[PDB]
Formats: sequence, C-alpha cells, structure tokens
Amino acid sequence: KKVLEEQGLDVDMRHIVLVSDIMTRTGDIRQIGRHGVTGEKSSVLARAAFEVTVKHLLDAAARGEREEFKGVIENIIIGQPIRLGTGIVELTMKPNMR
Amino acid sequence: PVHGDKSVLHPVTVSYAFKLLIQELMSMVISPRLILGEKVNLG
Amino acid sequence: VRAKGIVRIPPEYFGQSVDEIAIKILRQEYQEKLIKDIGVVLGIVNAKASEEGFIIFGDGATYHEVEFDMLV
Amino acid sequence: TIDKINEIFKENWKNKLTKYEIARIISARALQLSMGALPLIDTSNLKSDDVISIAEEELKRGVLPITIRRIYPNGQVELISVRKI
Amino acid sequence: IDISNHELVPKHEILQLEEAYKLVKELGIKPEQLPWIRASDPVAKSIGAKPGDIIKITRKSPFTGESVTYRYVITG
Amino acid sequence: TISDIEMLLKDTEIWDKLLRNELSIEEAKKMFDDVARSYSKAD
Amino acid sequence: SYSLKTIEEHFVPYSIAKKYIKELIDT
Ligand SMILES: [Zn+2]
Repeated sequence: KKVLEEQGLDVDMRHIVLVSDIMTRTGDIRQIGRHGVTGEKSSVLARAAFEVTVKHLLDAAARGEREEFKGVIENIIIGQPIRLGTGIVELTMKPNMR
Repeated sequence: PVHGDKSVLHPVTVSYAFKLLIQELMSMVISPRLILGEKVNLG
Repeated sequence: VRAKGIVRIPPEYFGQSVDEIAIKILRQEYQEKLIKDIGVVLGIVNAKASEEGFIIFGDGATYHEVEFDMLV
Repeated sequence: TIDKINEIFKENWKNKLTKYEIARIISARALQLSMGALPLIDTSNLKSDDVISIAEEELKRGVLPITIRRIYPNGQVELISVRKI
Repeated sequence: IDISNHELVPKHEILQLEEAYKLVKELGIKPEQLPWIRASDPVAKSIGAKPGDIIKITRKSPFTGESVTYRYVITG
Repeated sequence: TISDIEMLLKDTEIWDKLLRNELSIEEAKKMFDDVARSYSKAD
Repeated sequence: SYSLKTIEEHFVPYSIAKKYIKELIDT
C-alpha cells in the first residue's frame, strides 16, 4: 500500500489483501514465482508453460504424476472450457412446455 | 497404433498444438496417456 | 432389459412432447445392430425421459436421461 | 452461519441473477434459436432480426423455460427459475 | 519476551473442537484445505497452539472493522 | 523430522474419521491431546 | 452423449418375441 501510495496512484486495498493472503497461505512468506505458489500448482502443463522448461515434464514422467486438469491455464491449452465466470453456471432446460 | 483393431477409439476435439506437444513428448521417452471422460455432466 | 442413457434432443424438435422425440431419437440411433456388447438385436419398445435436460457448452440441444426397453 | 457477511451474501443471491448466468442463458438461447428452435416471443414487431437480440428480449420477458442449478461448495444445490409467471 | 502486544500482530485465539467441526461442516472442506500456520510460529506458540487445531484470528480491517479468519496448525 | 510427518498423518486421519462421524467430539479431543502429548515428549 | 448402462436386465422371451415385434410394427 505504501509503495502504491508514494507514486500517487490509487489501488483498492482488497486486491492488496488478496495478494498478501495468497503469499502467506502455506504458513511462510512464499515467493510468487517458480519457487513458491507458482511452483506448486498441483498441475504439470501449467508449470511447464509458466517458464519454458522440459525438466518439469520429465520429472512428472519419472514420478508417474498425473494432471487432474482442474485449473485454468491447462484447460485453455487443450481447448476445454474453463470453470471461471460463465463456466461456473450450468443450465437445465425443459423444452416440452415452451 | 498399439491396440490394433480390438480396442474402441473415441474422437476428442483439441487444439492441434496440444497434439503436436503430445507427439513431441512421445518422441522423448515421456509417455502421456490421455484420459477420456464423458462430455456430458452425467451426474 | 432396462437401459438408462442420455438422449440428445436437437433444438428443432422443441415444443413437441419429450417422450415421442426421445423414442424417435433412440429408434434412429438404435434401430439395428444395437451396440457391440449385450446383444446385436434390433428390437426396441418404448421410453420415458425426464423433463429437465442439461445444456452443455457449444451445444444448443438438450440432453435428457431416459430409460427404455430393448429386446436383447 | 460461517459469518454474518456470508449469510448476507447467500440471502442476497437467492432472488437475483448474476451477469455470468445471464450471459450463459443468452448464449444458450441464441445457439438454440440459430439451429432452428422456435422463438417463444412474437417474431413480428421486433426492430432487430438478430438472434442475440431475440434471446435477450426473451430473457427480459421471461418466457424461455430455463432453470439454473447452482451447487454450493457444501453440497447444497439451489434451483432458480426464469419463468417469472 | 511477549510479541502478542505488537501492533502488527492480530488477535489469535484457539477455538474448541465443536466450533472447528461446525466450521468445517459449513465450509464443506477438509481441515487441511484451510490456510495453515506452522505450530512453531511465535504467535501460535504464545497461545500454546497444538497441531491439528484451528486458530481463529481477528484482524483489524477498514471494511468491516474486525475480520475473522481461520488457520490450520501443521507440524513444523 | 519423521515425528512431525507422522503426527500430521495421525491428525489428518483423526480429522477424516471425525468427518465421517465415527465418534463424538470429546473422544476426538482426547485423541488429539494424547497424540500431541505423546509425540511432543519425544521432541 | 451416449452412455449405455443396463440395469436389472431380463431375458428375451422367444414366445413373446413375436408379440413384441408385432407391437413394434404397430408403432
Ligand atoms: Zn490402444
């Protein structure tokens, strides 16, 4: 908040609170980047796409890890719809009584 | 390619870039096995 | 034999009674050769489909769960 | 009873419809009308022949039968109707 | 030395098991899915928090005044 | 450090057992206190 | 889109197969 204030521009406190919450989710101040919360996405394709590396794919292949595809980044990679916004809502329709 | 004719195959619509990535990983010793699932929500 | 499956009612068949549309779709898809397992019979009697049906991304048709009679 | 604000949120969103659900309803209805579904509102006397506009007007009127089932994280499911008879 | 009196430190409390059960049933989550705090953290050690417990933390926030958050106590 | 991992295992098993309503709150509290006392004595 | 699950399956009646096919032809 102080850093954003000295530049004189306004950013809502809710965004800063969310960022600080996601930094300290694991009990310690964890780096946002590849060694931290981005490092543990519980997914392989998103991890390999964030930074262009092959080591993560080979590590997953060796450990036999499987990707659940519950996130957003890897769903776009293959083509299936994401579960944010319009994804979260699912509809039911009865066309008989129209 | 592996099972010959005895197995059933299902069509899946994906980006061709993902298929290229799968085949490039398969050119390695990595063996990605795509797991299919019902297109409908089922329930 | 009692079989429950999902039937895809296309948008153009909207406003008609669900049961007749569902049995028409099942007959069109399962008039002969059935499926690989549990017989290859061509027989089918009738069906009853639930009114509420799902809508899936990229498809305007409605997907209903229907239980029906085969002649395995 | 997680918190007071959670209760306010839950009782607020019971009788209202979010913009994501509105967009999904409109897109689904437009896709249905494009393939050949018969519109429920009167086709004539409409300034716009676009399918999107017809679906939007149907949603505003409430004629189209669509029920939105929202699954709460604790397993509760809520059904919200758009008929508005 | 006591650090709980510092301005940066919110109010930490250890809630009973029935309240934790009600919380996890209402949230519909496993207890480990909550954000978790190490049992060796000085704020948890001051109140004598034990692993497997849930800590109720009230923070001062400008939107609601007092905000209630729940942390999970893990082992080291 | 194996004591900490084993304690985490036992605590999550007790919590999952509680979520299935195998036994009431008070017995689970006794189990938590007992395991904490037992495996903090070693440390 | 086509998930088939057979429950409480019953044997095809050879004697009543003629009746079933006659009913199908009627329909
Ligand atoms: Zn094969």
